[PDB]
Amino acid sequence: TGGLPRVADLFEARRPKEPAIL
Amino acid sequence: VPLDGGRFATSDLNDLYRRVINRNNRLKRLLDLAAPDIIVRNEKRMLQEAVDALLDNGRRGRAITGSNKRPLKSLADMIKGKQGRFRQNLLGKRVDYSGRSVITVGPYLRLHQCGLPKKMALELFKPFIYGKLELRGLATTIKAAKKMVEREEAVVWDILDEVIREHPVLLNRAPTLHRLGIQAFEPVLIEGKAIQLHPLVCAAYNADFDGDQMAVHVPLTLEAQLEARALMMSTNNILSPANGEPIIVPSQDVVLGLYYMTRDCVNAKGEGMVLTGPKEAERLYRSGLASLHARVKVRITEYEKDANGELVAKTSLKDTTVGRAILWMIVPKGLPYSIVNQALGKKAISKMLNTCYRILGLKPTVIFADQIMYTGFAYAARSGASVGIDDMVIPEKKHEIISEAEAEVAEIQEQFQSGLVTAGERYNKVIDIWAAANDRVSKAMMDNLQTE
Amino acid sequence: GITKASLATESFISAASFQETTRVLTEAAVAGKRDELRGLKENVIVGRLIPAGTGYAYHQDRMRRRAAG
Amino acid sequence: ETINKLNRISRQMLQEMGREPTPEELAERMLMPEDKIRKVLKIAKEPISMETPIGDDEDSHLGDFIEDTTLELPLDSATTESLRAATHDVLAGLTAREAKVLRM
Amino acid sequence: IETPITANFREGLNVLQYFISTHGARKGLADTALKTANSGYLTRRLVDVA
Amino acid sequence: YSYTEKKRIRKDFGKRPQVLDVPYLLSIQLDSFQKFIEQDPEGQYGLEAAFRSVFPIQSYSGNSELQYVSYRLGEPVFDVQECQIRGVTYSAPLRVKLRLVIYEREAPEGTVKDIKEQEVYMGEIPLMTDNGTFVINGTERVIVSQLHRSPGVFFDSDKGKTHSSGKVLYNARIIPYRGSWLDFEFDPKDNLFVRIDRRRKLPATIILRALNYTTEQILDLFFEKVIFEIRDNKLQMELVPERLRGETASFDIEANGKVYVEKGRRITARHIRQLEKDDVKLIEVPVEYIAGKVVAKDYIDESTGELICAANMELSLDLLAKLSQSGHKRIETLFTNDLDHGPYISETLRVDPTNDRLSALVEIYRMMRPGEPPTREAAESLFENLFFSEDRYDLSAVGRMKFNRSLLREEIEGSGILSKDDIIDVMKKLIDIRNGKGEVDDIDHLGNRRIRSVGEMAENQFRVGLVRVERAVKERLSLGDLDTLMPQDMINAKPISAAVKEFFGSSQLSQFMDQNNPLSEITHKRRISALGPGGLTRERAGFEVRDVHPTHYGRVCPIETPEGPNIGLINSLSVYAQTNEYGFLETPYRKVTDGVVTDEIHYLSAIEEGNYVIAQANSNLDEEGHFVEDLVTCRSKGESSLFSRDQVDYMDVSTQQVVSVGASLIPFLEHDDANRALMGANMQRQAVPTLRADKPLVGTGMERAVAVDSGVTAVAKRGGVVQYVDASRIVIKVNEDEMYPGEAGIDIYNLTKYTRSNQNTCINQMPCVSLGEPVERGDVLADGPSTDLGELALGQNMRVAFMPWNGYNFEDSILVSERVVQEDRFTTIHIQELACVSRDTKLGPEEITADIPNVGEAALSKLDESGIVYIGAEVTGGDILVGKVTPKGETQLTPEEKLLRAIFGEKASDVKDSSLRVPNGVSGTVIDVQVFTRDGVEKDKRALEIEEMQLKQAKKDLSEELQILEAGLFSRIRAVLVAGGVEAEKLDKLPRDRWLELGLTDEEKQNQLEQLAEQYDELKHEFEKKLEAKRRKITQGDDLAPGVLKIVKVYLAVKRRIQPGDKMAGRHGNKGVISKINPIEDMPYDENGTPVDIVLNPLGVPSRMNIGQILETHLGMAAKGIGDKINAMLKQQQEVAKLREFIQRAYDLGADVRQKVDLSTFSDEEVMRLAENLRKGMPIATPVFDGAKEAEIKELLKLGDLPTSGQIRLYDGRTGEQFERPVTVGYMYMLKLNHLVDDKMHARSTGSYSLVTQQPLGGKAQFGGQRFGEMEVWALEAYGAAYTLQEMLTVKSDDVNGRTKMYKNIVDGNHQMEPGMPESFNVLLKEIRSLGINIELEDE
Ligand SMILES: [Mg+2]
Repeated sequence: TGGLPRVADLFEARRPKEPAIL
Repeated sequence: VPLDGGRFATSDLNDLYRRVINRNNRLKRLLDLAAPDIIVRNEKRMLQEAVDALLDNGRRGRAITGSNKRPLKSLADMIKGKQGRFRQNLLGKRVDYSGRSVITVGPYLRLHQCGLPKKMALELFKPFIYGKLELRGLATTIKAAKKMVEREEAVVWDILDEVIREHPVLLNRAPTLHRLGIQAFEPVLIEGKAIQLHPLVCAAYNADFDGDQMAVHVPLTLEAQLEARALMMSTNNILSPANGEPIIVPSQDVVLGLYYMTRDCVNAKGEGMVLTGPKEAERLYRSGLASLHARVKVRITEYEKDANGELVAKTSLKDTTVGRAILWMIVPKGLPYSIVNQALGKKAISKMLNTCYRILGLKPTVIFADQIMYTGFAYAARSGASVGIDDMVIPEKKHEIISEAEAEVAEIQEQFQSGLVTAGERYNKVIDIWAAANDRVSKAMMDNLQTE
Repeated sequence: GITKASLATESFISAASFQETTRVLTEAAVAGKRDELRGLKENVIVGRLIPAGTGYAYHQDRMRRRAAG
Repeated sequence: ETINKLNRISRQMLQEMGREPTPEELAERMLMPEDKIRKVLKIAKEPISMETPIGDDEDSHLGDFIEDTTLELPLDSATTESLRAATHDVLAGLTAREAKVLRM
Repeated sequence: IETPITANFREGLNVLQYFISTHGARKGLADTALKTANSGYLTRRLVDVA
Repeated sequence: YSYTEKKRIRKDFGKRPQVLDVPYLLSIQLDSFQKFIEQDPEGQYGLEAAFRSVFPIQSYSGNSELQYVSYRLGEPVFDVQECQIRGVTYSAPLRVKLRLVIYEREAPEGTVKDIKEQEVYMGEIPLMTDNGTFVINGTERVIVSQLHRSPGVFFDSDKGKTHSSGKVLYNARIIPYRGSWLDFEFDPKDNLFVRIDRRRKLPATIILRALNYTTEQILDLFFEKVIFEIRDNKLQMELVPERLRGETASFDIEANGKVYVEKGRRITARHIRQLEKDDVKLIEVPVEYIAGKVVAKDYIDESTGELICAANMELSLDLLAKLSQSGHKRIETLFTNDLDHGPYISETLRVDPTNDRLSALVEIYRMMRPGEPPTREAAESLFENLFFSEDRYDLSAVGRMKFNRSLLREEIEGSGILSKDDIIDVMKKLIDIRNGKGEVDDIDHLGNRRIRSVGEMAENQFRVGLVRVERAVKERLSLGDLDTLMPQDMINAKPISAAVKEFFGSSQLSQFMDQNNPLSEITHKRRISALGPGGLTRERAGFEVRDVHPTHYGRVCPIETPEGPNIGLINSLSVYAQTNEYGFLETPYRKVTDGVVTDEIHYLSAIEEGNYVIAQANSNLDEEGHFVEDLVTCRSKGESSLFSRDQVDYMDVSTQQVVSVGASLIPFLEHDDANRALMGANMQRQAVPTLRADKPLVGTGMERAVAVDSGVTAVAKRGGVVQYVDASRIVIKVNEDEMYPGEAGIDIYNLTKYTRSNQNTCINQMPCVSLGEPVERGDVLADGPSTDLGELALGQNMRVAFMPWNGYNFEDSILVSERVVQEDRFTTIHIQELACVSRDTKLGPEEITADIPNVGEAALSKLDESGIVYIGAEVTGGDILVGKVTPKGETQLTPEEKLLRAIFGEKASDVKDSSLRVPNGVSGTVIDVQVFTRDGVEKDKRALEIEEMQLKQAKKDLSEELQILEAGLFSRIRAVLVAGGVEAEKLDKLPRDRWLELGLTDEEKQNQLEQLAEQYDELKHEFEKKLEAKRRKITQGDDLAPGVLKIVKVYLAVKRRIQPGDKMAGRHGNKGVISKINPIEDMPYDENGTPVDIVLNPLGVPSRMNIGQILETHLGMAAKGIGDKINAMLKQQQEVAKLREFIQRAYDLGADVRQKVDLSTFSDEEVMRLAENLRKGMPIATPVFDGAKEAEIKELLKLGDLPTSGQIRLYDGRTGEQFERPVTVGYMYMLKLNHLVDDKMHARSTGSYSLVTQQPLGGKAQFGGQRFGEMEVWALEAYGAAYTLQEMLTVKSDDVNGRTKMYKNIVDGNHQMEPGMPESFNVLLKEIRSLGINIELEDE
C-alpha cells in the first residue's frame, strides 16, 4: 500500500495480504 | 484523613479489608457456635469472595463501594494504575524547580542563551538565592533571606545575576519527539512574563510563535549543570541525530534576507564598476550609490586550508554582486568565495553552514550561524518585502484554458448522449481532461509569475 | 516483529511497565524470577542512575565489582 | 436511633415549612439540648471514596488532590538547622557555667 | 468530483466550491490529528523494542 | 431606516437582495424550555406530559389510587439579580394538586373517601432567562442542544469488513426513545437472527412464537403458496406464470395439448407471455419435482389420525406416496427462489430449538436474565413488559412517525408500543432488502439525525424523578391506614429536586455559559452535541459521523466546529436553520413555481429536500427575477451539476445560510481556505472585550444581529423620548400609540454596571443615547461590553504594515508599537470573585476579626475595624482582603525556640492566621464586598454597616421608582382632564394629590380617569409590599453549608493592558503572539509622517492560505481613507453641501450594488452627526459570499487618494532611510484573545506535596511543578545525562528525604545529591507485598 501504516507493517514483520512464494 | 467541613475521605481498601475481617470473624463465630454445614459453607464462599475482591476486584462479582455505584478499586488496581501501561515513573511525575509560560522571539540572542523572565528566575532559584545572600552576609539568617527576597529588596537582583551566570536551564516543549525536544541554554534575565527562544532553535522544537508554551527546569546538582552544559547545551547539538545535516539551518525571515541580499537583477545603480573589496562594497551600498544587487567585479581574498593543517591565502577579481560582496565579510577563513556567489536559497544557505562545520569545526560554525541569522533578519527588514493583492498574478490565459477544457467535457457528454462512450469510460475521460487543464493553468501561472 | 520483540525482556520490573502488569507479576513470581536490573527502564523505575550515559561509568564499575572478588 | 428520629421530623415539616425546616428547628422538636443538631448531623456523614473521579474523567481522582499538611517545609527545616548554629554560637559566647545553666 | 474548482483564493470562491472544499478540510484536520497519535504509538513500540 | 442608523450607516457592498432577514438567533433555546415549562391541555411534551405518563399511580390491587389534577409554578424566590449576588439557584416552586382516592372493598367502584391535598410541593425547578440561560449557583449556565439517532426503524448494511467473503449482511434495528432495543440481523448461512439489546443472539422465529404464532402461520406469513394437486393420478400443479421467471426448465413444461417449454430451456419472458395469454392455470408435473419442495402446513392421515408430515418439512418421492393414499388431493408448498424470494425464514426455523409459545418465552427469559430458574408468569411478565408495556417502552411521536414512514405506511401517528404487525412488518422489510427490493438507510443523514433541546432533557430528568417517587408512593400505599395520610406524606421534595439539580448541576451538556464575548454566548446557545447521555463517545466513533454530510447544507455549519479530540461531534446550527416540527433540521428555500422565482419562503426537512432540485444562492436573474442563463448550477440528489432553465423546483434564500453566525462575521471568507476559516471563527469567540469598544472598520452586516439578539445590549421595549439618561439608568417616555390605556407612561431600563462575568472578565453597560432624544421601538438604548452603537465589536481595528521587521516577528509573532499600549485601547478589565470562609473546628469558631497575629500597622490599615477591606481600595498580591483567624492552641514548641521566647518575651498566639489575601501577582481595585451569615449567628460590625447601607440604598431606589412612575401617571391625568374640562393654570395650582376628585363630562375619558385611579393606587401599595420584601431579602441570614458560620466575598477589578506573550488574532485564522513593544520612534512610518501600530509577517500569508486577511487590510485602509477625508473636511469646516455630497458619492460607488441612501435624513442636524461618527473611518459591510470585489476596493481607494496597490513607501523609524519596494499597509480588525501572559506564566521551587504518594502538588495557587513524562525521560536517555534524570525523578520530586537533604545543600553552596529511593516504588513494594507476593531486595 504505502504511507505510515506501511512502515508499521514493515517493522511488525507482518505477512502481506496476498503474498508471493519463493 | 479529614477534610473541610469536618468531612472525611478514605481509600476503598478500607471498605474491602473491613469486609474481609468482618466475614472472617463471623466465620470464627459460626465455627464456635457449631452451625450447620450449609451456613458455614456460605460463610467460606463469602470470605473467598471478599478476599478475592480485596486482592483483585472484577474476576468475580465486582463489589461496589459504600453507597457509591462505582466499583471499589483494589490492590491489583492500585498497582496497575491506568491510561496505560503507565506505572507513574512512566506516564509522568511532577517535579520541583521548574515552570513554564508562553514564548516569544528574542532575535538579539546568541544561540547559546534564552530570555528568562525576572520573576520566574527569582522563584526558580529561590534556595540558591537564600544561600548566596547569607553566604556574603547580606542576610543575617535564612529566615531573613526569605524576608528579603519576599520584600523583593533592591539588592537581591544583583545576587540573582550571580546565581544565574554560569548556571544553565533546561527548556522543553510539549510534543517531545526526538532528544532535541529538550535543550539547555544560558539564562538571560528579562523584564516580562514571557520566555525568549532563539529563532534558529525553533526548528528543533517544532515551536511556532502562535502561543506555544515552553517549560523550564533547573539542573540542581553539579553533575546536572555539567551534563546540561556538555550534553544538553544548544550549541553542542547543531546537527540532527537522524542525519548529519544541520538542524540549526536558518528558517524563513533570515533566508528571505540572504536571498534578497544575494540575487542579481539585470541592471541597477553601480552596475559594472570595480571595488577594492567587500568593505567599500558595503560602504558603496549603505550610502545609496550602489544597489544592493548589481553585477560588479570586486577584488576579494579567499582562504584555503588545503595545505597540511594550514591556511593558504589567495586574492582575485571575482564577478559577483554588491550583495554577495557584503555578505562575504561574514564567511570565516577557509571557505571558498564560491559558496556565497550563488543565489543562496534555503538549501544552499544550509550547505554553507554544513561545509563550514566539517571544515573549521564547531565554534566557527556556531558564531557563523549567529551572524547569518542577524544579517538575515536585518537585510530582510531593509528589503521591505511585503505581500499585496496584486502580488498574486493570475494567468491571462486561464479563462481560455478553462473554456477549451470545458469544451472537451461537452464533446464527451454528446458522445455519451449518443451512446458512443459508456458511463464509466466517460467519467474517466472528463476527469482526465479537467486534470490536464489544471496542469495547464498551473504551468501557465508559473511561467508568467516566474520570468515575466 | 517489533511489538513482539518488545515482549521479550528478562527484567520483570520492566515488563510490568508496558505489558499487562497483573500477569507479569504472577508469571514471574511463580518462577521466583530474580531481576538484576541492568537495563534502563527498571533503573528509571527504581529511581537509580541510568546504565547508559554518564551512568555507564558507575554501572560498569559496579557490574564488574559484582560477580568478582 | 437519635439520627433516625432526626430524619423523621424533617418529613413532617418539609412541605410544612415550604422550604426545609431551619437547622435549628428540629432541635426544639427533639427532647435534648438543641445545639447538638449540628454536631450529630456532622458526625453521621460517611467518608468519600478517595478514588472518586473528578473532572475530565482523566486519571486525576479526588485523593490525588489531598496535600500532606503534616510534612514540614524544607524552607523551615533549613531555618531550624540554622537556629541550632545560632544558639550554639551564642551559648559558646557566654561563660561556660552560664552556658551550662541555660542549656540545662 | 468531475467538476473541479474553477476558481482560486485570489478570486472569490462561491457557495458550492467552498462547501465542497469543506470535506477535504475536515478530513485533513482529522487525519493529521490522528497521525500524531499513530506516530507516537510507533515511537513507543520502537523504544520499547530497543 | 432606524434611529441608530442615522447615527451611523455601514456602506453595504454585495449584490443579492435579501429575501428573508436573519431570524432570532436565540430561537432554539427559548422555544424548547418554553415548551417544557408550560400548561398544555393534552399530551404534547411538557410537565403535563410526564405527569400524565406516570400518573395516576395506583397501589398493588389495593385500590388505593393517587391521581394528578393540575400544577403551577410559584413566583421565583429571588429574581435574577438577587439570585446572582446571593448565589442561589434561579427557580420556581412547583405546586401540584394530588387527589388520593380509596376504593371501598369491594366495588362497583366508588369511593369511601378522596382527599384533595392542596398542591403538594415537590422541589423548585430552574428557570430559563430571557436570553436562554439558567442560573444554577449564582452563575449563568447553558444547556447545549443534542443530536442523536432518531427513534424509529433503521436498516443498515455492514458490508465489507465482516467475514471476508464479501456477501455483505443485512440488519434492521428498532430504536425506541425509551426501552430495550430490538435488533434483527442475518448471518453468512442466511439465517435470520434476533437480539434484544446487545444480548445473546437468537434465531428470529423464536420471537414470533412468543407472539403466539405456531410454525404454520410463520410460514404463512413470510412465504407464498405453491398448490400441488393429485387429481386423477400423478401430480398436477397450479402455475402462476410469473413464477417461472429467473429459472430453467427442470422437465417438460406442457399442458392443453400444446407444449410450451422443453427441458433444458431457461424460461424467459417469451414463454411467460405465451403461458400468460394462453392462461395455463394447471400443468402436469413429475413426481420427482416435489423431492425438494417444502410443505406449508401440517398433514395427517384422516384414518389413522397420525402426523404424516410436519409443517416446514422437505417432501420426498416416498412421503408423497405416504400422504397420497391417505386421500390428499392438495399439498401446499413454499414458493422458494434463491434469487427473487429467499427461503430464509424456513432455515431459520430449522435452527430454532423451541416449539411452542412458552417454549420460546423460556429461552427469551433465560436469555435476558440467565442463570436463574425460569417461570411461566416470569417469562410472560418480562416479555410483555419489554416492547409491549406502556410503561417500559415508548417510541414517542418522532419514533412512531419515522417507524411507519420507513415502513411505507399511511398513518403518521400511532401507538407508542410495538404490535405484532409492527415487528412482523419490520422483519418483512429486512427480508425484502436481502431479496433485492429496497435499500439500506445511512446513519449520517440528517433525516436520521434528531435534535433535542433543554426542554426535552429537563423533561426526561423530571420523568426519572417521577418514577422514583412513584415507587415510594406505591411502597407506602401498601400498608396505609385510611384517613390519616394524604399527599404530602408519601410524596417528597428531595427526589425531584435532586433529579433536576443533578441535570443542571452535573452533566456534560450543562455547562457554564461561555461569556467572554457577545459572540461567544450567542454561538454557545446555538450549538449541537452528539455527546453526553444517549450519544456516542469520542473514543467510539469514528470518522463517518464527524465528516460533513451533504445534508449539512443550510442546516449545520460546515466550517465551524471544534478542532480537538472531538471534531464534527459538535458543529453549530446554521444562520437560517431551525428545529423541525418533529425535531429534524430544516432550512429556508424559495419555491419556484412555473418559470418564476417566487419570494415565498418554504422550509424543507432533510428528507423533504431530497428529490427536489434546488437552485443556487448566487444565480443571476433580473427584473421579474426569471433565470438569466439557459442553465444554472444546482444540486438535486446528493450531488451538484448544471441544470436546465426550468427544471428548478427551489432556490437558496440567502448566500449565507450554508454557514453559521460565527462564520458569517468573517469578511472575505470566500478568499480563505476552510481550515484557517475554521480556526478564525473558532478564535473569534475567544476575544476578551476591550476597554473602549471600537467597532469593525471592515464588516459583514451580521454584527448588528449578533449584538442585539444577544442579551448584552439594552433594547427599548417601547419607542419614545428619553426623559432621563444616566450612566446608572435610563428613563424613556412612551408614545401614546404604542402605550396601553391604563397605568400610563414610561419604561425605565436599569443598566447593568460593573459586575463579575463567568470568565472573570468585566461586563458593563453604557448608555448609547442622549438626554431628550427620539428612540424607535426595538432600538439599542445601551451597549454591553464589546458592542458599539448596536453593532458587534470584538476587538479593535488598527494600522498594520506587512513587512519583515528585524526578526521581531519571526513566526506569527506580532510586533506592536508603543502608541497602542499607551492609548490603552487593548487594555482589558478583569473581575475576580474571592471568598473567605469562617468555619467551625473542634478547637473553636473562626473569627473574621481585624485582629491578626503578626502584622504591622500597614497591614491592618487596609481593613476596617471588622477585618474586611474597604470598597475602592486598590490592592496587590499579599494585601489582606479579609482578616481571618482560626484557633490552634498549644504550639508544642521545643528547645532553643523556647530559649528564644524566653529572651524576647513573646506571647506566641493560640490563633493561626487564615486570612484571605490577594493571590500572588494579581493587582486590582476592590469594586464590591458581600457578607453571608448563618441565619441566627450575630452579624459582625461591618456586615451590619453593609446591611444598613443596602437598606437605605434600596429605599432610595424604590422611592425613585414610585416618583418617576407617579409623575408619569399624573402627567397623563393632566392631559385627559384638559379633554373637555380644560383648566390649564387653574388645575396645576391645587395639590396634585387632590386631583383624582375632579371628574369629567360623560364620555369614555371619565372611565380613563377611573383606570388611572385604579392603577395609581395599585402602584401606591405595590411600592409598600415591594419595600418590605426587599428589606427582608436584605436582612435574612443566607443559608450556608455545614460547618461554615460566615462567608466574605470580595470582588477585585484588575486592569491589565497588553504585554509580550499575549495572544492576538485576526478573524482570518491568523494567530500571533506579541513579541516586543516598540517605541513610536522605531516604527516604520510613511511620507505623511504617521507611524504604524503593528508590523505583521508577510511570510505567514502565502503558506497558510488565507488571502482574506490581505483583502481586509486593503479595504480597511480604503475605508480609513474615506474617514480621513471626512475628518479633514469637517476640520475644514466646509458646511453641509460639500460634506453631504462626498458622503453620498461614497455611498453610490461605481454602480451595481443594493445599498440605497439619503437625502431623506435631515440635511443639517442628522447628516452632520453621521459624518461626525464616520470620520474615525468609514464602516463597511462585506456580506459573506456576496462580499466586495477587487475592482470595488480599488475604486473606493480612488475615492481615497490612496494607491491601487494598497502598498505604499515606508521609512524605517531608526535610520530614516526608505524601504526598498512598497509595503502593504492597511487597517486590520484585531482581537485580543484571553491567553493573557499573566495567566499562563508559572513557576515553582519548593511547594506543597501530595499525601498519598509524596509528589509535588500545588494546593495554594502555589504551583505543582511541570510534569516530566516518559518522552521527556527518553530525551534525557538519548543524551548521556544520567544525573539530570536521577535528580529529575528522585530529589526534585519523589524522594521525601532527598528533596530536603538536597535543599539544605543548595543553600549551603554544595551541589550534590544523596538520592535514596523514590517514594513511588517504595509504595509499590508495600502494595505488591500486601498480596501473597513476596518481593525482596537481594544481596548488597
Ligand atoms: Mg503551532
